[PDB]
Amino acid sequence: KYSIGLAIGTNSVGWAVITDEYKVPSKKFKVLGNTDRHSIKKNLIGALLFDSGETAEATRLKRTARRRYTRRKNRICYLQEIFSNEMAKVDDSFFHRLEESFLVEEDKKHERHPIFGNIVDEVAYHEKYPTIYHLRKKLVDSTDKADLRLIYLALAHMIKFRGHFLIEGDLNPDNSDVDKLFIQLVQTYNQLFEENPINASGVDAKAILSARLSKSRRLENLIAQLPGEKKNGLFGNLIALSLGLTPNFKSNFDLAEDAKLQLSKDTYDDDLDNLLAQIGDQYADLFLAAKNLSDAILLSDILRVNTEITKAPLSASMIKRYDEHHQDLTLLKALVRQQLPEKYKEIFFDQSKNGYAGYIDGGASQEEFYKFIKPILEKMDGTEELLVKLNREDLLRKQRTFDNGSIPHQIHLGELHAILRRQEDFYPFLKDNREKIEKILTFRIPYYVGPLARGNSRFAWMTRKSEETITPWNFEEVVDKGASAQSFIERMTNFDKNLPNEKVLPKHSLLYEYFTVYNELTKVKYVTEGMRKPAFLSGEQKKAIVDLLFKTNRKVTVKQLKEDYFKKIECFDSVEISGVEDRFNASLGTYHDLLKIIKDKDFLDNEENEDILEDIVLTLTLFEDREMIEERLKTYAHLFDDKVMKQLKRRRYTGWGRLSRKLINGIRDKQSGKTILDFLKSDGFANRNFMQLIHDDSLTFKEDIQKAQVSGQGDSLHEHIANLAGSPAIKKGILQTVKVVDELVKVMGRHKPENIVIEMARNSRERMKRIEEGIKELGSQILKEHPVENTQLQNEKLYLYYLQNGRDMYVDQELDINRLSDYDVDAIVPQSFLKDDSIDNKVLTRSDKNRGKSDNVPSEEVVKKMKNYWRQLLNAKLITQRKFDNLTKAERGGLSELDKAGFIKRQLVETRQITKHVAQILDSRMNTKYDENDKLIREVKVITLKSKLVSDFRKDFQFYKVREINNYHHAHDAYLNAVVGTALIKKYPKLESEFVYGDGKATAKYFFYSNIMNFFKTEIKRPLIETNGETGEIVWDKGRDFATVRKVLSMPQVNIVKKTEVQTGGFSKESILPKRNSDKLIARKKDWDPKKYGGFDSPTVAYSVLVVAKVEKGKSKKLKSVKELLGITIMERSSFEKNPIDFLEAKGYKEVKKDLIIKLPKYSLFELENGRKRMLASAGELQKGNELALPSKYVNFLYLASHYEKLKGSPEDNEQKQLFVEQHKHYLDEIIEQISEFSKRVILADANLDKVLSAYNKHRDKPIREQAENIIHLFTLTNLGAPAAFKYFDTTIDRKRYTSTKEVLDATLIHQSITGLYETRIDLSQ
RNA sequence: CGUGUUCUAAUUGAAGGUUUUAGAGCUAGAAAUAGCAAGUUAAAAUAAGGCUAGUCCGUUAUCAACUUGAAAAAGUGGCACCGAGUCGGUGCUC
DNA sequence: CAATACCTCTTCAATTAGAACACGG
DNA sequence: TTTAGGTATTG
Repeated sequence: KYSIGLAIGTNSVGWAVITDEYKVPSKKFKVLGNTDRHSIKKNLIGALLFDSGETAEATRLKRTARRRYTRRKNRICYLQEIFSNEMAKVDDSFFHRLEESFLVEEDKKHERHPIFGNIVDEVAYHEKYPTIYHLRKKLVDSTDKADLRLIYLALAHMIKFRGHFLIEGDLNPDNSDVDKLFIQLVQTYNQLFEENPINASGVDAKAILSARLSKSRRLENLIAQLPGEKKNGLFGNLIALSLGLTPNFKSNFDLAEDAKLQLSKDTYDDDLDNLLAQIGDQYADLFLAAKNLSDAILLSDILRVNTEITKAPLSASMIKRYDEHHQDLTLLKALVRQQLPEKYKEIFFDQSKNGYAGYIDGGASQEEFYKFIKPILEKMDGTEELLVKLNREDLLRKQRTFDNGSIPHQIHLGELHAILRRQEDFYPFLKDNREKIEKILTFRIPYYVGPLARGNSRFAWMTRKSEETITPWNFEEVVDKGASAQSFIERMTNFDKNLPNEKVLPKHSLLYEYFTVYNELTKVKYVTEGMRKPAFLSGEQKKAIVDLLFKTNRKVTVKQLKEDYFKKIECFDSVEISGVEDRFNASLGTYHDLLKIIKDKDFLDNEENEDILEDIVLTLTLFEDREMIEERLKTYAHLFDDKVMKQLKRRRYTGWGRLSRKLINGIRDKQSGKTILDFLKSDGFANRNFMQLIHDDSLTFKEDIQKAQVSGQGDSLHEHIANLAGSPAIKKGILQTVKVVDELVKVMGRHKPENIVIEMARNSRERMKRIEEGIKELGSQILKEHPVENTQLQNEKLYLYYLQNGRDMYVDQELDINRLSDYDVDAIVPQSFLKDDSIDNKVLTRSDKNRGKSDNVPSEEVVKKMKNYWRQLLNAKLITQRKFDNLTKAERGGLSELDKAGFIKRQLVETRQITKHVAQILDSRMNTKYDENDKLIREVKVITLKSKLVSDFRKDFQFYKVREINNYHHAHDAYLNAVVGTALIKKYPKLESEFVYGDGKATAKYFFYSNIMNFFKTEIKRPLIETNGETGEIVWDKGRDFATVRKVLSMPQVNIVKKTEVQTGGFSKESILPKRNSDKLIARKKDWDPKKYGGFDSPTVAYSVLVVAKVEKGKSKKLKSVKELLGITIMERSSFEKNPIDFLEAKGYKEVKKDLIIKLPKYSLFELENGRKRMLASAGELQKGNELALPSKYVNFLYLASHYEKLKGSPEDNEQKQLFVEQHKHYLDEIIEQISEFSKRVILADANLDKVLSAYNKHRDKPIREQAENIIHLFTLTNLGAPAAFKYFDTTIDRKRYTSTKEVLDATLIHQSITGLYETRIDLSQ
């Protein structure tokens, strides 16, 4: 006789229970435990809060990291295992010192000095070769045998930090001189293209190409010197290509299909080559000439140093950085001595202040130290060039800085190679292992290979040819690499909804194509002059149509049918076709795709070869990497010409279908012995449809399927709640709410509800890049003209201006950067139709009156001027298809009366699909009973509501919701949603299809919805009491019921249950604190004394436990008795459970009482004394446990007082509210007294409270809007949970935390329900 | 069907940061002190660590209590009424 | 004791897959 | 992107 309404949010879940007259019931419960009480009475409405659920994204980037960090450790491992024999010969302990290089001299086992043991020599190496990049030049240059331990020393370093694989190819650093290389291209292109010459013109190609200027520009700067060549003309692309780019010369050679080329991209050498043959072999020389330049320029940025001396340029730049520090370090210090020597300690000796002494020795970034000395360099004189260097960002470079990592790995490998080549003569073992050693630097598992697991990884999927250990060297052979690649993908791709078991067919499969075609053809009707009835296409006719027309054309069209087949074959001079649009919707595209590739039409037609064409496409869809693609294209390799095969690889396919293969031809109807495809070709008689067939009872197809949906019988609840497409947090809630219902029903005597009413409610650097790119494609200097910062664009009217590129969207005029305030944000589509605050639906222009009518999308006039302008933006990606299409809409007829009706509806019916399964799951769990007909006995209605019913209802009925005041409102919001949705479908059963779960003309529809919520009101002239005119049933009573709502709303006691959740996650703050004399510090590794070595700190605690036990005090070690809290940290927790006592004793608690220990999750609740209540938060601290049941009038009063966004109300009413603000303006004192009395009673943090009071007291003069909003601020001290910062108008009130758990220890412990209804109460004295 | 954004799940890379150690500091001066020279680099751990010993796994999800289960998860607590500062009383069942 | 006041690893690359959602045709 | 438990500091 009751109904349950619930609110499901990210962090909260609101529930309620309602009588037959919208009252809320009031039951007396039991209370297990030792306390005197044996029952308590509580209301039937409330909310269960919790911590927001957390996504796996951080955890995965950890998952990734750990797999990542160790592999790098492994590379440093293979060098040693290569080296071990020859290193012991040379040195016994070199490797041992390195492993133990970290340990303290006292704990050091071998000689402290890693490289040579001796103190004297190590000093020597460090001063001939002071930075490891001074050593890296030597052994790529020197032709004199060198100490092996220096050689390994070089090698690991490159391997440990190796360079990025963004670019894959081979680099011959014979490319140092760009000018020479470029000029050589001018030559070979002239020879190729005698007719139109190029003249070199003495461009500082090295100078032009070399420069930092943006990549697109340089090719422009180069073509600005040429005498009159087009940018995109053949030369231009080539030039553009060497510089990293993906130009296109398809337009100069008019290839039918676009021919795009990246040197960097893996698919280049063939790609040009696959292309190159197609333009003649002659050019091929031209591109290589281009690559050779690319190599010389490509590396240009790492070193501008003359190539000619050095075969190891990259390392050389670092030596250069070192020198350019030194003299600028002498000259700075020297200059400071020359001027302002007095302030010289701060700059160098003192770490704290960002001084150079800070820079080397303190936590001072390169950007933190450059902006410290900025005044000083400027203040100083004789420093002028120095200034220039810094502005360049070159002032005092360090060898490791954030940027490196635009160093490709192929010079780090360029330099590994030089060393081996250099010294393999001295040492035979290198030539034996040069390949291995290079392979260590070279080798990266691909993504599709996955973790090299052996059956123990939830994550990994690879499969093994040989079970021997995998080493970079043996890799291809051990891993079933291709097969593994098909495994990568076949776990993230779909299964048929109809058939769970069969994995979905790829999109470009011929069979889907013979299915789509034969299906769209099944319902073609045709008529001619002679016939009585227009009739279906016959089986003979369809096959004839598919074979002739479709197999001959990509697209088959209506008059292709009329004249090509009927006239040619059936000779109907003229015909009428009912079935189709201008052309058939499907096409036999894949059939056509192939015909071009292999040119054997009968082959495609032949049935026997048909499983090849699906295992061609399943392999062509399935794979990304062209080398990978080849492997399974060998299996069918024998038949085709070699020339085709090369062609075959290129046309890769994408996307996947929804239909399987046993469907389309998989299953056979028993009586008719035909599969759907069979059915589709030749069904009739009548030509049945896929949909039809799947519901033809006469047919077995529905029946057979029936088993398929059933198999596995669904899955248990979280197994299902964790597969719904949505927020991780939202799913957590979805679960929690059902755990509420099964109680609320359990509570209501296991009596199922009449109605269950559900609601759900609804970047800093992202803005920077999108603009960054957009201007670049646009090429405007507007970004240059005015620059801005990454922290600035959370303000739209600023941010919008940039996407619009400083021009009026509706006006074609430039914009005032400074006075954005005068201008107006305009939402393209009016808010009344839809509520959109997105960058997608907003625009900024001076006046929002130039778009057009208030009541429509931007006017035809607006589109005409700037439709074109809107294209530059879309291409720039400065706007979007959603943003664009609406903007251009008006020429689409804009918003029809049909459109408007649609928006007004969607405000009220929830179409959000995440809120659907949730609705569905309730119905399924709730209604299990089955009637004699297959039909379902729906005994609980489910209802989904949009927020706007309830949110508006408070606005129009004096039920205002103030979020800040109490955590209660989340619970009122079920109640309202309960009675709203119950009373709705008691007046309009017709809407039950829309509002409840289970199976032009618009203008009126607009009316039907807009006024739907009228009936509650007395005047809009409505009768007080509502009814169903059909059933003669009462639904509403304006007088009695409204009063009831107020009675429910202001109820003093609501159930508010912070979920007790055990803490999880990282053990402690990731930061590694320096060695300290503290027992707080945690030893980073099991041997490493943090007093000695440093450690972590700040461990989080998965749950605390009360030990009532004894410890010894004093020399006597007398055993006293304690009862304290011991938090068990998350490192510790695993250890605890194996045995607590042994673990507990270890801490030193003695004669621990085994039975007494009680696990306490974070957020546990104790009520001590006055009814002041507290939630555990950490072992040492507790949280505000109390809620404020503010009498409503104060709740109502404030909402108006804050006066949010001024007033949105209808004008006459606004007068009505205001007097009451100041009739009851004295209420403000009432509120403070309410906080003031309560704060004294429960919050119990007086030291602050006087402080708070005073702020209000001296601000009595200030207006209510000011004072009024702020009192709302002041609620923050009050609120359930943990202290945070807050202020009155300018006065900031710091928090007061609760610093020990002692006061809990002889107090009541409350273990409540998932609802707060059932409790068990524990008086802690013992 | 086409397209596009957004968000989620997985995999495989790069660059910094941090932490002890190694880069013979000197000149005075009994000393705290005070004069100047030096600084740019490397090694190593990078969740403690687990057994299934992999170039594997190690921060998501799920969690009142009590009886019971390995775990999953099943089982446990009268009703009415009048009233309201976090549930208080009444009558009834019991 | 419990009042104040500081601290909290970061920023980039590449590849697949699928909902969900909103424009067009 | 800011909270809200851990840390040692000062009165």
